[PDB]
Amino acid sequence: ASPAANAIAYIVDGMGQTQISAARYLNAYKTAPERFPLNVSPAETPTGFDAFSSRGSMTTFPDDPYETTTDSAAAATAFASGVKTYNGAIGGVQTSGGGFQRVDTVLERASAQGYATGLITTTEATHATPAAFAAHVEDRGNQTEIARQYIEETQPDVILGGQRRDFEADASNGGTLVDAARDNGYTIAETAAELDAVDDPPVLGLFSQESHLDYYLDRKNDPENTQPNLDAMVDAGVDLLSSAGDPDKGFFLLVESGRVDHAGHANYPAQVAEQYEATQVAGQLVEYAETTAEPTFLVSTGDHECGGLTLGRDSPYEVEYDVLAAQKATTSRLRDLLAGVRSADELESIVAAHTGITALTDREVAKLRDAPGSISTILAERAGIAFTTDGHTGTDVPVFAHGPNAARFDAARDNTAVADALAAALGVSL
Amino acid sequence: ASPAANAIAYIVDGMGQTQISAARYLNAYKTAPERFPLNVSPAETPTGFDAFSSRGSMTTFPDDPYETTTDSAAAATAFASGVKTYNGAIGGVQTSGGGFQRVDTVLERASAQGYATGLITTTEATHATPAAFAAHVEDRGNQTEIARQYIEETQPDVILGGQRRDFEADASNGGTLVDAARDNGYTIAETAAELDAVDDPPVLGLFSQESHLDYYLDRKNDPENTQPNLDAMVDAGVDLLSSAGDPDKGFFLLVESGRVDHAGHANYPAQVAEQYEATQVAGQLVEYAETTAEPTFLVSTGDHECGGLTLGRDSPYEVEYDVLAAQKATTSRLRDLLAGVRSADELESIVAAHTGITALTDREVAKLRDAPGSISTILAERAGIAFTTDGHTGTDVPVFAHGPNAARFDAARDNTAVADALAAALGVSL
Ligand SMILES: [Cl-]
Ligand SMILES: [Cl-]
Ligand SMILES: [Cl-]
Ligand SMILES: [Cl-]
Ligand SMILES: [Cl-]
Ligand SMILES: [Cl-]
Ligand SMILES: [Cl-]
Ligand SMILES: [Cl-]
Ligand SMILES: [Cl-]
Ligand SMILES: [Cl-]
Ligand SMILES: [Cl-]
Ligand SMILES: [Cl-]
Ligand SMILES: [Mg+2]
Ligand SMILES: [Mg+2]
Ligand SMILES: [Mg+2]
Ligand SMILES: [Mg+2]
Ligand SMILES: [Mg+2]
Ligand SMILES: [Mg+2]
Ligand SMILES: [Mg+2]
Ligand SMILES: [Mg+2]
Ligand SMILES: [Mg+2]
Ligand SMILES: [Mg+2]
Ligand code: NA
Ligand SMILES: [Zn+2]
Ligand SMILES: [Zn+2]
Ligand SMILES: [Zn+2]
Ligand SMILES: [Zn+2]
Repeated sequence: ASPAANAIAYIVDGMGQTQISAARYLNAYKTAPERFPLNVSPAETPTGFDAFSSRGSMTTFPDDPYETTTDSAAAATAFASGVKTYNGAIGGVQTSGGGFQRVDTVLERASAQGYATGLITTTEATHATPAAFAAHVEDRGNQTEIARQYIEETQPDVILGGQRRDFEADASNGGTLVDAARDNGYTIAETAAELDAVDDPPVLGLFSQESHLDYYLDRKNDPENTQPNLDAMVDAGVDLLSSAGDPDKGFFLLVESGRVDHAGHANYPAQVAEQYEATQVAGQLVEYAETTAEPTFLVSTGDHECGGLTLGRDSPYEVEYDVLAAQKATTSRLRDLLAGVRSADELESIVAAHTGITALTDREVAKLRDAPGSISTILAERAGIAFTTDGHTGTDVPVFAHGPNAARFDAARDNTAVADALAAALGVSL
Repeated sequence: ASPAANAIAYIVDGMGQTQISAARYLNAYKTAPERFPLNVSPAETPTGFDAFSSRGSMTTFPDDPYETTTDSAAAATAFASGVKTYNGAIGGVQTSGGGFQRVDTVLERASAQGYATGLITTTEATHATPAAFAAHVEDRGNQTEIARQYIEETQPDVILGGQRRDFEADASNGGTLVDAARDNGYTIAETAAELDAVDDPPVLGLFSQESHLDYYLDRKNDPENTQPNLDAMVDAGVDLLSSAGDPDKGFFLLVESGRVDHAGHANYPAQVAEQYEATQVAGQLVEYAETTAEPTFLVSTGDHECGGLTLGRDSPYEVEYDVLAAQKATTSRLRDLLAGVRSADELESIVAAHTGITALTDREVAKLRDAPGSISTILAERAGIAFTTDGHTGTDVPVFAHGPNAARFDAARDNTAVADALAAALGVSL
């Protein structure tokens, strides 16, 4: 038998060491503000990543003609297939002899051996990260072809994410890809309630009509939101992927917290809270790995850092974590809440209902009256954090591993190492 | 006997994971520009830090009444004594019962056991990092009292750094502290040549009259510079600290690359080249550790990150490493070279002689004519890197360990862990 019965790749898209540290601090502040920051010590307050037995660093560059910093598509193809590729490539490489060539993925190989397989993400289900594990396209933007390959070709047992619109494209016969999915035995789930109601795999969960699931703060705090949180999707997914039989053939699972990246591109201070949810899910995964009858291998990393986040802004040696701890709505939701409001008292009331701000300045009122999306800069300034870019940055990022052969990650590794480790754990070739 | 005969703490002041990554990339570009960035993989081009058998992450916060981000003094007191303290404290803590109280350091304890001891840095010899290992003061700015304690109290066998001015202060009797040092058997070395000429310890090397040693690019490229590089100071220091006798009692050594921090405060792109020298020295130290008759324990980390460096600026997924590779002089030296030059051709000539820039724009000419120190921003823009702050940032930083019990650092640790590890390695209490 192979070293592990189950293998899980957990990608936090956009996570570098600064996002992780920001969330470590936030966690400590929320736990015991009086003790803070003395309780930030990992000896005092273990976080979800600290539960991983090994950690190292990982280089993230692509094999691109122009860009030195990777996109998600290139990085995920490395995680899934163990090869470097160009930015925007999904599940293949550009060859000098023969144009685009598909490469196999660890998911496909695990499926061929009898492992159950899943993809779970907070982004559109067909976005680049999960797509590289279960589809092959020259351009990551071809999301209806990615959906067609999920349903007609690869057929993962669990697919959980956003954007039902992709699956409303035409199937190769009959109706839409939702129809094709039901033909193959899939239950379709569109809300958290419907997911909990699922009684048997396979499952196609599509929790938004278009675009990504809401950001973590908005899922948690918006009473109208019907989407599951990442912890609930993982819990549902692992139960559906795990069945008596095996015992050497469990499952391969991709889990992605995908919107840390989105918050970075937007320069939204809620990137920290998104990372907080992501780190909690890392802890959940270690807890699961320790409970299993047969061994479980876990590997977790960021695809690249996004936003150039720094824990400090301009000059002072202080960050105001209370601003981030008290924030109950992201800038995306606050833009909607503040739209068309002109009165200072009403602007102040809305801000106060969803953040720790109790008094706005006349200037902050003018900014929000003009453009509610300026609340992101108001909050970043009040927190004392900064972003340098609306793009990705080229830093090496942390990698974490747990389970058999996890100590091979107590090293600097390349991102292609993820695919090699997963393949070794499941005992497959490529 | 204890686990190790020799222990070395190597602090890179201001180093976070982004500085390390920037230098990894720079190294790969200098090695094989045609292959770049594919040769950045740690499987293709090992760097000095990759040679360390274990790595983890380290929290850096102080126990300060106001600041959440550490200064060097607080972090070094943690590294040396295993306790958290306030920003600016050297070798002591503020107690609620009795004001400032000294705490013992690993250096003092190792000395009491018979280990030879040294301090080697590119900063002023009495700057906060080395001071915390060999002095005790309520305020890091009291550099003449730190010098007095080095010479009259702690007496490390090797002291190498900058700023002879501190040692020209009055001794408790007789002349100056240089006189006191010679009274105790020290040879004084003031240039690289004089250091090489030293035949027996103890040695007090002071390579600048005032302030720090020059930045690495300027030491390397300025024909008038008479200062030793860090590799040469370490080589000299290790030979002087190591003698037949023991074999269980070798030496404890603090080594600091201290000016990565300075470049961060200045937002100088030469922070990357300074880090490149620092990573090379990390490799040198591992090479040494592997050669020793008896075991050698090494631990290396940053005290905190400085500057909010990001590998990307504004938007693009590209950094231009050739700009950093071709830079032969820091902004500090270029300010002197360009001072009072008005002619466009002459400005362009000077810039071209010391960088990879071959053509300036009319605008860049205007900036340099106005204020030569603007070359730092010209270079950061041409490289595509960015800084967010002229201060420290609060991110966790990498830690590296090698030798006996190095795998205890394959974990998230607090900065106080450094002192505990060093004490365990040398077999001392506190
Ligand atoms: Cl098996
Ligand atoms: Cl196909
Ligand atoms: Cl259904
Ligand atoms: Cl936000
Ligand atoms: Cl506030
Ligand atoms: Cl590797
Ligand atoms: Cl001993
Ligand atoms: Cl004293
Ligand atoms: Cl002398
Ligand atoms: Cl510079
Ligand atoms: Cl250039
Ligand atoms: Cl610890
Ligand atoms: Mg197996
Ligand atoms: Mg993604
Ligand atoms: Mg089950
Ligand atoms: Mg300042
Ligand atoms: Mg404050
Ligand atoms: Mg010993
Ligand atoms: Mg220092
Ligand atoms: Mg010797
Ligand atoms: Mg952009
Ligand atoms: Mg370029
Ligand atoms: Na490690
Ligand atoms: Zn990404
Ligand atoms: Zn992105
Ligand atoms: Zn420092
Ligand atoms: Zn500093």
